[PDB]
Amino acid sequence: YMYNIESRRSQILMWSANKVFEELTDVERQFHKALYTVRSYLNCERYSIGLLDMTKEKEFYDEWPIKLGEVEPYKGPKTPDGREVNFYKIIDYILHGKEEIKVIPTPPADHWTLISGLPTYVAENGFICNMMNAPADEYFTFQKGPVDETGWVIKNVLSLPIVNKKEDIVGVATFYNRKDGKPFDEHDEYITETLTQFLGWSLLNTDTYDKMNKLENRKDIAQEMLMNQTKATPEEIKSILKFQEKLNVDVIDDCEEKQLVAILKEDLPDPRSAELYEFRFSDFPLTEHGLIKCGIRLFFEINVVEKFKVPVEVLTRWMYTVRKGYRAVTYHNWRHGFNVGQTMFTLLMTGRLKKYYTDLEAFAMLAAAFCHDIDHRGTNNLYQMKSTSPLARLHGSSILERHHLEYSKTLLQDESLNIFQNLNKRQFETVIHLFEVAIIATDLALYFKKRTMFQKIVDACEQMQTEEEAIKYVTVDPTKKEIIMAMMMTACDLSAITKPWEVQSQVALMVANEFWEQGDLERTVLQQQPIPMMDRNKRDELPKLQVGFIDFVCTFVYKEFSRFHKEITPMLSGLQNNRVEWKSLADEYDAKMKV
Amino acid sequence: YMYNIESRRSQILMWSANKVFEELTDVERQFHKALYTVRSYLNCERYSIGLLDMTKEKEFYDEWPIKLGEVEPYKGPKTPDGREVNFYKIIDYILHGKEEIKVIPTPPADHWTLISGLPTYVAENGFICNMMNAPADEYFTFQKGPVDETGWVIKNVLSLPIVNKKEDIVGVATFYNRKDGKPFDEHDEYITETLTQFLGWSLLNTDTYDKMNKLENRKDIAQEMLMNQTKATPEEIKSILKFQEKLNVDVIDDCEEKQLVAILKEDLPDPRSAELYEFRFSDFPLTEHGLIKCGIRLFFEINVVEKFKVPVEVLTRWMYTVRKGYRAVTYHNWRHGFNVGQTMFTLLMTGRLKKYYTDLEAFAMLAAAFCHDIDHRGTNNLYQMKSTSPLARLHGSSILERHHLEYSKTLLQDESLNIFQNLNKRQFETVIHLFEVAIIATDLALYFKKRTMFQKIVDACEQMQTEEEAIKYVTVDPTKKEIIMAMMMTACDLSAITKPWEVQSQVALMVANEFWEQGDLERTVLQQQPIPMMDRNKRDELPKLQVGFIDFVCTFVYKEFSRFHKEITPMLSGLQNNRVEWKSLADEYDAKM
Amino acid sequence: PKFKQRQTAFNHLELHELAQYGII
Amino acid sequence: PKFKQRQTRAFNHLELHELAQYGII
Ligand SMILES: [Mg+2]
Ligand SMILES: [Mg+2]
Ligand SMILES: [Zn+2]
Ligand SMILES: [Zn+2]
Repeated sequence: YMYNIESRRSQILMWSANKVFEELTDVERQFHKALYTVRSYLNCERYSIGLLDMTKEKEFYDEWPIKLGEVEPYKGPKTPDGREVNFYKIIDYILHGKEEIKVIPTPPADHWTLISGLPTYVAENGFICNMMNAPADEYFTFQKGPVDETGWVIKNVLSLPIVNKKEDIVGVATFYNRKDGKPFDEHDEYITETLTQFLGWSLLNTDTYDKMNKLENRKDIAQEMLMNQTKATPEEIKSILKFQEKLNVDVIDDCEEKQLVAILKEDLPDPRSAELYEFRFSDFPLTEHGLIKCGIRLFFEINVVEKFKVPVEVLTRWMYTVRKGYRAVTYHNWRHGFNVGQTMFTLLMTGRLKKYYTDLEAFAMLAAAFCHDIDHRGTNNLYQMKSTSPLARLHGSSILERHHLEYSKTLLQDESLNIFQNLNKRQFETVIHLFEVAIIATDLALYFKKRTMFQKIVDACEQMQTEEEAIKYVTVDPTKKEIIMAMMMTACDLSAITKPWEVQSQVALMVANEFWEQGDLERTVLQQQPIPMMDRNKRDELPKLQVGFIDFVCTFVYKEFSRFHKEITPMLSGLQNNRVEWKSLADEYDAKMKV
Repeated sequence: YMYNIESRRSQILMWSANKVFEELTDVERQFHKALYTVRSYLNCERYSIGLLDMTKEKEFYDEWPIKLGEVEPYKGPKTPDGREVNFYKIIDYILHGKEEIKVIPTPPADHWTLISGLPTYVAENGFICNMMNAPADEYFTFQKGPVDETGWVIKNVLSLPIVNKKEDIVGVATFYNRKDGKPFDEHDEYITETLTQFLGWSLLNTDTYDKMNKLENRKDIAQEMLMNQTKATPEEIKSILKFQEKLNVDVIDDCEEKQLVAILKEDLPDPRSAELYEFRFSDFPLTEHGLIKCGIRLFFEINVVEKFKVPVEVLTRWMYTVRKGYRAVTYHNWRHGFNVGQTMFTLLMTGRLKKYYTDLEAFAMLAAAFCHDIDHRGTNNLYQMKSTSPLARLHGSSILERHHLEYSKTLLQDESLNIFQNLNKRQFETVIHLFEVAIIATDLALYFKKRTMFQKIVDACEQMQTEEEAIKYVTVDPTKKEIIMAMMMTACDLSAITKPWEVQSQVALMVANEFWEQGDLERTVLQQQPIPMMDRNKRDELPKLQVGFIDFVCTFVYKEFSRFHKEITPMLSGLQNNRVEWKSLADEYDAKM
Repeated sequence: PKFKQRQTAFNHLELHELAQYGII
Repeated sequence: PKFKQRQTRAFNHLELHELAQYGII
C-alpha cells in the first residue's frame, strides 16, 4: 500500500513532468495533459478542475459604478488575496462510465460542481477539504441523489487549491468518489496534496509560456515597427526610380520591367565618370543619396540584375533601406558601408578577381559588402563585452558582425526587399552561405588568425607557370575561394588606409574621434581608464600609433594581394605613401617631446 | 527496501522539480540546484557531472583547415550525432568529506574524471555504464591508487548520458562509488535512470531559458533600433528649437533654460490666430511640422511648461518623436492625432472644462490626447481579430488603444523624451493614470457602455443653479472626473463630425478610403465578404451610412456636452449642419435609383 | 561492465447596430 | 469532514600586446 501509493505518487510526478515538458502551454492545456495522463493513477470515479479568473485588478471603467455607488458593493465570497470567486473554465473528466472530457467555458452556477459551495469555499480560503457522505452534510447543499440522471451520486469530495508561488490561488481541483467507497485517508490526502503542489510549481511553465508569447509578440511588433521606420517609403523610391516623371503613369508600376530598367540605367551615373572602378575612389564629394544611386549602378555593372531578372524597384528599395539601416555615427555610418562595397566592386572588376568567382558569387559578394556594418552603434566589441549590451549577450563572439549579418538577412527576408526572388532554393542557400562568409569575415581577429592560410594559398599560386592553372587550382576547391573571399572582405574593410593622403587624413581623424567618444563613454559610465588609443588626452599620440596600425595589420594583406594580382599593386602603393606621411608627423611629435 | 527505493525516487523527482521551478536558469545552474538539492537522496560517496559542448557545426573559419588538409582530420571519439567529445565544464560534488563543491571550466584530460575514458565512451555511444572494481578493468585504466591527496579510491562507477529530445547527448552524470559496499543494483539503476530522464526533460526548461534570454535580447535590440529610428535626430530638433541660428551657441546646449523658453516662445504660432482656441480648426492648410510647432504652443498655452519647469528641448523632441511614431496611413496618421490634441485644448480652454481639472490633469490630458492613435496600422480591431495579428494576441480587447498606450508610455520612459522628469513620484503616478484613462477611453465600445453614466452625471449637474456648487460636487469625487475625461476623449476623437462641411466631406472620404482598403485586405487575403461599410462596391451607399453614424453615435455625446456646457453649444451645431448635408446626398441617391 | 541502450453588455439595439460599424 | 490549512512551508606572445593596444581583443 505504502509502496503502491509512493509508486503512484512518483508516476504522477513523472507523467505530469513529461506532459509539462512536452511543450509549453497554458494552465488549461497543461492540466488537461497532466490530469488526463494521470487518469489511471487518480483512483476517482470522476474529478474536475475549475480555474479561477486571474484578473486581480479590474479596469477603471468596470470600477466606476462601484465607486459612484450606482451598483451596490459585492458582498460575499472572496479569495484570500481579495479577488472575486469567478471560475472562468471547468474541465470535467468523467471516468466511471463512458470516459468523456467535457470542457465548460464560463460554467454557470447551475453546474453540478458549483451548485455546492465547496469549490467556492476553497477559493475563499485555500483549505484542503475532504468530505464524506455528501447527502448528510447540512452546510454544503450537495446532491442527495443522482446528479446527471446516470445514477452517479456524489459520495466523497476532495477539493484542493492550486497556489501560485505568490500565494494567489489559480484553481480548484475537486476529486470525487474514492472507488473503494472508503473515505479519503491521509495517504490519499498525501497523494493529492503532492499532485497539487507539483501542479502549483508547474504553473511556472505556464507563466513562462505567457511571458515568452508576450515577448515574441512584442519582438514581432517591434521588428515590424522597425521595418516600417526603416523600409524606404514610396517617395524615397520615386526619388531614385523616377518612373512618374518620365513614363507619365503617376499611379502604379504597371509598366513592363524593361521600362524600369531603361529609366534606371539612364538615371544612374556612369561608373567611369564617378571613378567607381578605381581604387582611389573617394565618397566625400558625393552625398549619401548619390551613394545609393552608385550602389544600384554597381549592381547593374556586374551584369547580374538583367541576368537573374532582379526587379529594379526591389533593388532600389533594398538599397535605400540598407542606406537607412546605418546609424549616424562618426565613422561607421553608411559612407563607410558604401566605401567597402565600392572597394569590393573594384576588387572584382579592376583587380580581376572575378576570374575565380561565378556571377552568383560576385552578386552575393557585393550585396554582403554593402551591408557589412549595418546598424553599427559606434563602439567596438570591447565596449559591448564590458558594458554587457544586449548584443554581447545575444552574440557571443564577433558580436557586431553577427548582428550585421542577422539584420541583413532580416532585410532580405521581406519579399518587398528581396533581390533574390527569382533564384532557385539551392542558389539562395549558396547566396546565404556567402553572405555569412563575407559578413563574419570583417572582424579583424579572424583576419589575423587566417593570414597564414591566405599566405599559403598565394605562395602556392605564385609558382604556377600559367594563369589557367592558377584559376583551375583555385576554382576546384571551395575552401580556397572562401579564404580569398574573406581576405577580400577584410582588405575592403581596411581600404581607407590605401586611399590618398587627403582621404586617409580626414578618415583617420574620424576614426580617432569615434574611438575618443567610445573611450569617453568607457571613462564616464564604466569608471575605467581607457586605452591611450581611446583617451582624448593622447590626441598628440595619434599619428605614431597610426604608424603602428599600418605596419602591423594592413600591410600583410595588401602585400599578399599585390603578390597575388599585379593589378592590386597600386593599392599597397597608396598604403606605403600614407605610412610615410604619418611617420613624418610622428617625428614632429618627437620634436615636441625633444624640447 | 522497495518502499525506500520509491521514496528516494519520488523525493528526487520532487526536489529536482522544486529547484527547476524555483527559477528559470541555465543547464549548469539547474543541474547544480537539482543535484546539490538531491545530494542526500543520491546516497553516493562522491559524484561528478560533465557537460558536453553543444556546437554541432563548426564555424567555416574552423572548418577551412580540415578541407585544405593543413590539419589532419579528427579521428577517435565522436558522439552518435557526430559532435566531438569536448567536456566544457565539470561540477564535482565531494560528499565523502568536508562537503566540498568545485567547478572546473574546461577540464583537462589530466582531470581525474576524464583520466578514464568512460565519460568519453558514454558520450561516444550514449550507453548507461555500471562498472564494478573500476581500477581492475584494463580498458578505461582507472586510478588504482588514491585519486588525490585524500585517501579516496574509486570502487564503482555509474555513468549515464543526459539526452536532449533530439537524442543528442548533453552531459555525462558520473555517479561514483556507493555509500554501501554493495555494487549498483538494478534498483539503483532504475533510480538513477529516472533521475537522468527527469534531468533530460528539465533540459526543456533550460532550452526555454536560453530561448527566452535570446528573445529578450532580440526584443530589447529591436526596441532600441526602433527608438533610434523614431526619436527626433538633433537636426530634427534644431529645425524647431533654432538655438544655434539665434543664440549663437555651438552644438552643446549650455544656454539657460529660461533663454530656451524665450527663444521658443517667439518660434511658436500665436494661439489666437490659426484658430487653436476654436472648434472650427482645420489642419489641412498646415504641414505636419507646423502641427508640431502648434502642439508645442498648445503645451505652452496651458501654462505648464514653466510651472513644472519641464525642459524645452525634451518637449520638442517628444513632440517630433510623436510625429514620427505615426505612420503614413490614409486617416489614422499624425493629422488625426493632432486634431484630437487640438480638440482637447479647445475643450479645456474654450469649453471651460479646465475649471474641473488641475494644471497637472490638463497637462496629462493634452499629452494623452496627442498620442491616442500613435502607430495606427490603418485597420480596426476587427481586422486584428480576424487576421490574428501579433497585436490581437498581445492585447485582448481594445487592441489598438492598448497598443497606443503602451507605445506612448514607452516614449515617456526614455529620459531624453520624458516631459514628466521634473515632477515628484505621486504626480508621475497621477499623470500615468490619467494617460491610461484617456487613451483607453478612445475605444468606442467603452464609450457606448459609459454613455448612461455620463448622462446621469449631466442630469445631476443640471439641477444646481450656481457654478461653484457644480465644481464642488464634481471635483470632490474622482470618478465623476474620470467619466468626464472619457467622454472628452471620445468627443475629441470623433470631432471631425462636428467640423464644418468642407472639412467633414474630405475627412469622411479619407475614412471611407481607409475602410475600403480594410475591406480590400479582408477580401484578398482572408476570403471573406466585406461589410458594406468596408465594401468598396458600395461606394455609392457611403452618404447614407454617414447619416446613420450621425444618428447613432456622436449626437448623444454632443447633446450631453451642449447641455453640460453652453460653451460647447456650437460644436453640436456643426454636427447638425453636417447631417443635413449628408441628407442632401442620401435622398439624391434614392432619386438616382 | 554492462552497457545498455538508453531508455526513451450592449443593448439589443446596440448589439445589432454596432456590427454594421465594426465597433465590436 | 476534515478541513485543513494548506501546507506550503591562436595568437603569438608578441602579437598579444599589439592586439590589446588596438582593441582587437
Ligand atoms: Mg565593421
Ligand atoms: Mg483609435
Ligand atoms: Zn567595416
Ligand atoms: Zn482617434
